[PDB]
Amino acid sequence: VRYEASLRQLEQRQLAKSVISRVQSELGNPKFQEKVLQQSISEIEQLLSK
Amino acid sequence: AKSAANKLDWAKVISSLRITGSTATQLSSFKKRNDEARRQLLELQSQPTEVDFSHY
Amino acid sequence: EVSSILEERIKGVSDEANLNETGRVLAVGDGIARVFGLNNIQAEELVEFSSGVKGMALNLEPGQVGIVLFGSDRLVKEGELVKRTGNIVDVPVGPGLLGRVVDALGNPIDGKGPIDAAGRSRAQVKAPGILPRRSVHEPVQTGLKAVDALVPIGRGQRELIIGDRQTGKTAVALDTILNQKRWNNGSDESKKLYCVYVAVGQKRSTVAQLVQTLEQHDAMKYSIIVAATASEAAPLQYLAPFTAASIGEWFRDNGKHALIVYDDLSKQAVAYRQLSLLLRRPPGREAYPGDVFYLHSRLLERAAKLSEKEGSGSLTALPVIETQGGDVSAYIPTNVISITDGQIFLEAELFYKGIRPAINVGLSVSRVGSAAQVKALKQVAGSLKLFLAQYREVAAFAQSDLDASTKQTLVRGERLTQLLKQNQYSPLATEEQVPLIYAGVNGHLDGIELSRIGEFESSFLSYLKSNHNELLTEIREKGELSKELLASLKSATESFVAT
Amino acid sequence: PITGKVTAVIGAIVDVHFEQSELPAILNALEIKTPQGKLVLEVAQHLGENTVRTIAMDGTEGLVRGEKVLDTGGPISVPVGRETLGRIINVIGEPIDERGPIKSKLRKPIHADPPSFAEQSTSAEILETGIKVVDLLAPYARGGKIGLFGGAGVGKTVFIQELINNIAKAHGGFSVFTGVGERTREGNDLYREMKETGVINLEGESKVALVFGQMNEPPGARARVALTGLTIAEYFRDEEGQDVLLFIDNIFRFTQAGSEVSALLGRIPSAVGYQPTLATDMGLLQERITTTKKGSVTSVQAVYVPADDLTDPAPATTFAHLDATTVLSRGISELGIYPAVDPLDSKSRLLDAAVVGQEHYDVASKVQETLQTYKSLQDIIAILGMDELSEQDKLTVERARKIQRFLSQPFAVAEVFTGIPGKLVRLKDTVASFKAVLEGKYDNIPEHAFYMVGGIEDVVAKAEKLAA
Amino acid sequence: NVIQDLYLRELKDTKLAPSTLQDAEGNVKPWNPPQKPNLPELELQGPEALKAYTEQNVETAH
Repeated sequence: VRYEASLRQLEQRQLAKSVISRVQSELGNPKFQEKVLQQSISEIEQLLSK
Repeated sequence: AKSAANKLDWAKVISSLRITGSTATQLSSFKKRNDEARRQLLELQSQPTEVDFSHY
Repeated sequence: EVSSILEERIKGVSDEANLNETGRVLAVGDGIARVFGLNNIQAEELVEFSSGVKGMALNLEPGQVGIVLFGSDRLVKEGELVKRTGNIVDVPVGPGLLGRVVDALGNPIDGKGPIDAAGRSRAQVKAPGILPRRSVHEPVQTGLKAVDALVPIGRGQRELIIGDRQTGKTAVALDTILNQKRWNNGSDESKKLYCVYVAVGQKRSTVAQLVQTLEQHDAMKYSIIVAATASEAAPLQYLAPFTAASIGEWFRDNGKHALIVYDDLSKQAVAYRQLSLLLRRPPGREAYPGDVFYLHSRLLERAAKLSEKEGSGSLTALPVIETQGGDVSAYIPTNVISITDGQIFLEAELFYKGIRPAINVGLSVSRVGSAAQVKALKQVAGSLKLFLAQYREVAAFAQSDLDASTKQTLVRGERLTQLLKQNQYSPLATEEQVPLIYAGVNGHLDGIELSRIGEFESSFLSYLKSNHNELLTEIREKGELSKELLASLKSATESFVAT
Repeated sequence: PITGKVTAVIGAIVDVHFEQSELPAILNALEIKTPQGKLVLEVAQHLGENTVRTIAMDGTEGLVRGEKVLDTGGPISVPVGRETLGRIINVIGEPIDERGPIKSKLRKPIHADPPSFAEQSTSAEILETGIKVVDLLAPYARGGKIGLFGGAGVGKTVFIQELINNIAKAHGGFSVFTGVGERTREGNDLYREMKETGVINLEGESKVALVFGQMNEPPGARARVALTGLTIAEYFRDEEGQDVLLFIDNIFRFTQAGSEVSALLGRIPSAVGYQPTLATDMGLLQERITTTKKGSVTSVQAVYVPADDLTDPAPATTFAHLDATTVLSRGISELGIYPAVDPLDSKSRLLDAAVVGQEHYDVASKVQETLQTYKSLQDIIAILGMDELSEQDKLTVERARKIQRFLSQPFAVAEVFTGIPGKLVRLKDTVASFKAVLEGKYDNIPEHAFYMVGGIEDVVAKAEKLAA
Repeated sequence: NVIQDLYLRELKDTKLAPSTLQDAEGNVKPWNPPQKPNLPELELQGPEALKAYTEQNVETAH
């Protein structure tokens, strides 16, 4: 049981490092550019909602 | 049962007072009391005899 | 599995931020930050930094606002944008905090899910008015001989527990929680207490052992633990008693009787000292802050027994003071003593010399604690406190020609001292205490030589139950002795004493 | 390139001004290139105006204000691994063993957060030590802080060495002797002794890793030696799954060093001159000693009383963290007893009926009661005469002086030093031994034939040899 | 947005870690079999006992 719980924690840190790897991929892509456009239009909507 | 045994144990102590050369008979009865209490403490100490599987 | 929990979390981040106020940090460090902007800030608000740490604005100055960091400096960086939480420092309060270890922010450190909490309520609040107070009359039973009658405690009552460092100070309080296991496993809501154990300035390991102890004694289900370990940031520790007391007030304001044990306020003093010095405010007396009296008084006076009109609740308070060098003269101890009504000073010499717990009766007093008492244990125990402070005097000059009058008193006193002794983590029924005290007061423990007094006590209790548990059942319901009970006790005590 | 020019050097407090939008963070590591190689300064404030305030870990002499600084970021990262076993490394994590660069796979930041509430283990198990005396009168336990008292020359070093030997047999764990402002004369000796007793052996086995503090090194570097040691230990505990035992030298000098750093950082000195940040500094240090689910560090710390004041805040704060106190005395050593442990002054948190086992507790309580009565009985027995002993009293005298001798056991490390091969006696057998002595089974054999005997088994042998 | 990028990526790309029973075995205490019936053997046996007790029964009880 103890190792089973340990394995859940170990999996959590492994998949955490996979998330970091995904971050490095995201900031590379010109999704970085296209999502800035997404932020831009969203900010327009927010600021117009004020 | 065990209470009969212990009545005879302590009865034999006050009888053994009255018999010299039988001064280590009472130590054997004391030993019998000892191990009786030891096994009784074993039996009371006892684990459940089955694997847990409703939490395990 | 783990994937589903991750998915729940990613789904659990939603909606883009809508903010319209911020400040930007100037200089930061020393656990104080100086922020530029936030001109619309409320005073003593909670602000959230971009580092994710939160702090309470203390000094609103014309050009800067000085946040106090409830957290670690490493997290924060200069020139970060601090956005106002928008709420004065409040902590979740509600029923579902019951049986949960929490840190002072209210983050469950037992991590038994997110806390189920009715509300949140501001950390600082003014104590109930004069008119909202009804004088105490319902006792809390401690199951410890002397505590439960020589130094009796009420409900809503504020009475100090003071004494030597790590004399297992904590244990006295634990025993109270344990004694009230059958009260709190009771169905009478009036008899239900809900106890909060505030652990301040304590090792996280030690607290975990306490938690495990409590959960071994299955007491957790009626109790909350607030934890503010030594590692946790010094301002957070400062805010820790206040926050705990808010939780207590929610119970109190359900009109339900409760208790809160603040172990140890001495560590709150050191914490406030750190904060004050880091706020560069001049050291107060004994180098402890000048507002240290105010700190304690605002905390302490929140404990109350609400008036019948305005509920009926209580929040009993016992605050645990770690006396440095065991000398009660000292600014922090005396300041507390003046606030509290009654003290439970403990004497180390006696503690070492096997009175567990060793309740010094020279420096233990109880004032309005004796207005909540079981009448039976008032009748039997009458003036015994005086007698054993005559024993104290007698043995003062015993160490000489001893008059027969003094010698008789000494003989009684010594025998009584044996009677006082308790065995830690063994709480005693109130009913059971009544015959034992009768015996000693009526001097029947002359009849048992001092060495065998302990044997007598246990045997006497076994005798009492076997001979007539009718008496104890009567004291269980009546709670006040009658002539019949008094005679029955004279008869029963003489009978057992003989054998 | 995060670089900045030195804009003050008032004391060892060096303020570095960085070019905009490249601002450090608190607890970052800055390295100033110098003909002293580098000086590693650790950022301990942000003073604004794109300037910081740092503390130094190496002397600030000859700095020219405006020197280029390089920001390495985060807390100083010291190499860790089994590669670092038996290497003396200074605070910056560089060889002072002079055996040159230590190739260790990972390096890790010196500041690290204490384990969570959840990660604290819910029970403290008695760590065994071959010394019966230790296992009787103050049982050590996982995550424990055991505060040494007594003076060096009683065999402090030998006691510590013995523990290392014991730990190797007992667990096969590791140790790290961390010396806070260690006297360099003593440091030479320790290295030589440790080499000699082979707990460090060149290509041989190396258990204990050495971090030696130096009083000539700045107060800041005195503060950081402890944290460096703590990290090494945590790598062992968490990432090598091994129990560790971490010695600390004076924690008086831990406090003393901290007090200076506060004053340098400019803060109102708190009572008895001690730092305002006193509590927090001990709190971080002594909450990374815990019993994790991977391992447990255990720490034996040395408390050098400040002018015998036990009222002083620095001792008080220490005692709060401490779990056990081992009170070595020279009086005991003068009664020929090695262990030097004073039996009626040593106490541990763990030593309760349930905690250390009922049998062990009862045995211990009796042996303690016996010794306690023996000393007191001897007060007026010696004066009045030994003939004034009651049958009851001389039973106690007989038992006690035999127990007192039975306590004496050689140390494996001190096999050479006493001349007698050590006796590493297990916990189970310690209890067994005292039970027999309590039952008077043993104590019919001479007092000197319990001198320097190991366990119960050993004094069977000595009885035979005594006769022979 | 970023939520979507993270969500998609995390879920889709998700790693599988080792979870072999063999690896698990190393990290746990291994199953022990039954403790074996053994034999309960009781004292007082042989004609050693018989001669001994007949002989022992001669000490007059005074």
